[PDB]
Parts: sequence; structure tokens; C-alpha cells
Amino acid sequence: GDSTECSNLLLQYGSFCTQLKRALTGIAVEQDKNTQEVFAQVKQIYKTPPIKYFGGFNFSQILPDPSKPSKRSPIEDLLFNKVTLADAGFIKQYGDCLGDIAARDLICAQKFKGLTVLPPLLTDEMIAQYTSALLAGTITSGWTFGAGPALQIPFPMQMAYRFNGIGVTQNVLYENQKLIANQFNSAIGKIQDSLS
Amino acid sequence: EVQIDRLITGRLQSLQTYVTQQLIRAAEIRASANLAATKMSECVLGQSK
Amino acid sequence: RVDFCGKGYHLMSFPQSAPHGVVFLHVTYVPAQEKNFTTAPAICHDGKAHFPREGVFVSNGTHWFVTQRNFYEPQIITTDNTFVSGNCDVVIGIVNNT
Amino acid sequence: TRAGCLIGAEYVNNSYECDIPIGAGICASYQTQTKSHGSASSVASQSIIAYTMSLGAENSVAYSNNSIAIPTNFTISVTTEILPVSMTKTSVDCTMYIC
Ligand SMILES: *[C@@H]1O[C@H](CO)[C@@H](O)[C@H](O)[C@H]1NC(C)=O
Ligand SMILES: *[C@@H]1O[C@H](CO)[C@@H](O)[C@H](O)[C@H]1NC(C)=O
Ligand SMILES: *[C@@H]1O[C@H](CO)[C@@H](O)[C@H](O)[C@H]1NC(C)=O
Ligand SMILES: *[C@@H]1O[C@H](CO)[C@@H](O)[C@H](O)[C@H]1NC(C)=O
Repeated sequence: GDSTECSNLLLQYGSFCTQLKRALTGIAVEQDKNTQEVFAQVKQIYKTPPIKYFGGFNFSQILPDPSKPSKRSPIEDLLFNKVTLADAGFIKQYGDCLGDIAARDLICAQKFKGLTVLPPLLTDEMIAQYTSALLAGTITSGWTFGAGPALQIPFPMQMAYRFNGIGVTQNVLYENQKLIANQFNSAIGKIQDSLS
Repeated sequence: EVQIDRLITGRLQSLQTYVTQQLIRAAEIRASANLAATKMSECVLGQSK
Repeated sequence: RVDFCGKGYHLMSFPQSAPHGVVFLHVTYVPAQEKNFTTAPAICHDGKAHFPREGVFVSNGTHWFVTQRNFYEPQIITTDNTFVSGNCDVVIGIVNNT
Repeated sequence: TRAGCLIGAEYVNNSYECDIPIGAGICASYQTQTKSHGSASSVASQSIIAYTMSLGAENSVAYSNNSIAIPTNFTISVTTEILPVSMTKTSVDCTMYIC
């Protein structure tokens, strides 16, 4: 606590605090490494094209929403609301830094006990930006953006490639392109319904 | 001083156990995150056979 | 496996011992110097749809070729590198060619 | 910044790659700028600047429903992956250490 009397006895036990703090700092930098390795697999941010016709496929629930303040996708919005949010280390001049959304405000209490939660190096806004860049590369470039320069390709062509990659002749994909698009849209809708 | 020493030992053991369980579940999270990076590379950045 | 033996298309790897560890010299292939072309999903000829066997259809503006998906090398589209399967109505975006 | 208060570093609207992660996308760096027109290796003020992280060059992939990109050349890259294998095996004489 706020006591030097205990601290004098505390330092007698050695560099145990040094080890504990080093372990926690390693854990935190490892979390940063985890986020960077999962999301920051590219160093170019790709802009989603304005016209979003992709051969009948519908990515509205996964592409970013321009009207949303945070530009999160509807599916990402569902995932954001459903999960019981913790704190993210934000600050809104509230005294308690960030405003937790009526779920786990007790983090403020956890702040008082000589402890805090550190914000991620990538904010959820720029994490979503990385995710949007990955999605735009996948939709536009395919797999090529991960092995060097991004090489644009129409989405039905990438679907033909993915068909060929599982031992199914890609011509089938073009003979039932509309069926595949409809099944994908329905499956995304059912994903939303199941998650909600 | 004796009672504070006892409480320090108890809280230090609690913190040490917390840090070790965080290390274990952080190794678990790191395995899951290496799996997630592998899935990003082979499922999102490519097609995995 | 993508990005398992280094970024890019992994060609080979060489081990090198180091104090308490190993260093892999991941010899990988990386593409560069890209050119943009006009592409089609299939070629409509004689009322039937031809799909490339192994590559992809590109056009520099006036002529249509089929190239390998990872290295630019135009080749004249023939029956040896394409297969006919279907009819010229279902393919959304088919392109007349020879 | 959302992580807290930064003193001694000047905020810069330009964005570079992260060097010293401060937090919430904000990074610090020791930069050599000629704004003060003073010495080359030492500016009149503190050279510690803070900036929003540049996630990368904002490339715009030229998507079109009939456009493709094909690479004409290549580079044979030799990167280096370092894997720890075996830590130094250690023996502790329990009796000699403790007693
Ligand atoms: C291709 O061009 C735009 C770009 O996406 C698209 O909206 C349109 O429907 C397509 N037009 C044709 C003729 O294929
Ligand atoms: C395209 O090809 C078909 C047969 O391959 C032919 O009937 C048609 O006239 C051609 N042109 C157009 C614009 O469809
Ligand atoms: C396309 O390639 C062919 C290959 O011989 C060439 O004859 C033609 O001039 C090229 N067209 C353009 C616009 O470069
Ligand atoms: C490909 O790039 C290499 C660079 O290592 C260059 O020497 C070579 O001339 C290039 N090839 C062509 C056909 O431009």
C-alpha cells in the first residue's frame, strides 16, 4: 500500500520484485508481439474500393461501416457488443481514464490496488484498420499480398483458385457462381443470427 | 513487524502464484496466437491443404 | 505452408549451428516488377467456355495470353493449356477470343 | 495520449514507423529536423518527438472486375530465422546451494 514501513521490510527479500516485474513486462511485450504477428502481417494498408460489386458476393457485414464512428463491420459490431468488455486503457478525461460500457467498471477499483491495465499498442481502431487492410488484400489481391507485392485479381478468379486448391475443378465455380454467392450470403446471415 | 512479515509472505506468495498462472495461461495464449498467426498465413493469406 | 520457412515462396533452407540454437537461411522466391493487364474468367469460343488448365488469362490491350500465376510469361492460348466445360451463357463475364 | 501524459516530446502530425512504442498507437523517436536552422546534429529544442504510428504506406489496390497484376521479375531472398534449440543445461547441488 501507501507505506514505507512495509517497503523497508519488503526490499529485504531481494530482487523478487525485479523478477516479477520482468516477467510481467515480458508478458506484456509478448502480447504486443502476439497482436503484431496475428494482424500486422503486412506493412501496406489497403483502401477498400468505393464500388463494392464482387460478382454477387456480399461483404457488407464484414467490410467496415462508414457510418459507424469506429468504422467497424456489423459482424464486428455484434462481436464487440456480445463480449463482456473489459477496459482498454483509454482516456476520456473522466478521472478514471476510460468509460467502461456498463459491464466491468470494477477495473477502476482494480486500479486502486497498486495496479493498472495497460492499453494495447494497437488501439481497437487501428486493429480494425489492420483487419480491414487484410480483408481488402484478400478480396482484391488474393493470397499474393502475403508473399510480396499485392497483385489485384477479381474475386470470382480468386474463388476459382480456391476451388482448384481443394481438388474441385474451378469451372464448377463459374457454373454456379450465383448459387455460391447466395449460399455465402445466407451463411453469413445465419452466422449473425447464431452469434446474436 | 512479525505480523507484517507474515502478511508480506502471504501476499507475495499470492502474487507469485498469480504471476505463474499468468505465465502458464500466457504460454497457452501464445500457443493459440501462434496457431492464429499460422491460420492467418495459411487460411487468410493462402489456402491450407 | 505460407510464411513457415520465411516470407515468400520458400525454395530451400540451410541450417547453421549457433550457440544454443540454429539459424535457417531461408532461400525464398519473391516476385517483383509487376505489370497490369485485363483479365477474364474464361474464353468463349465456338459457343463453349474454355478455362485455363494451370494459368490465368491476361491481355495487354489487344492480344490475349495465358500466363503462370506467379511469373509473367505469355503463351498463345490453345487446347493443351485449356479445357472446355460448359456453355457460353452461365459464365458471368466471359470474353470472346480465339 | 490515451496512455497518459508525455513530457519532453513534441507531438508531430506527420507519422513515421514506430521506434519506441509509448502506447495507444503513439510512438516516440529521436529525430533530426532542420526547423530551427541550427546545428546539424543538435537542434535548439529537445529532439524527442511523438507521433501516431504509421501502419504503413496507404496503398490503394487498383481493384476492378476485369483487371489483374502479373509479376515479371523476381528476387532470390535469403532471410534469416533464428531458433533457440537447447538452453544451457544446469545442475544445482541442492545441498551445496542451500547449505
Ligand atoms: C464492372 O465494373 C464495375 C466495377 O466494380 C461494376 O460495378 C460493374 O457491375 C461491372 N460491369 C461490367 C460490365 O461487368
Ligand atoms: C461472343 O461469342 C459468342 C459465341 O462464342 C457469340 O455468339 C457472340 O456473338 C460473341 N459476342 C458477344 C458480344 O457475345
Ligand atoms: C501485346 O502482345 C503482343 C505479343 O506479340 C504484341 O504483338 C502486341 O503489340 C502487344 N500489345 C500491346 C498494346 O502492347
Ligand atoms: C530482374 O531484376 C534483376 C535484379 O536483380 C535485374 O538484374 C534483371 O535485369 C531483371 N530482369 C529483367 C528482364 O529486367
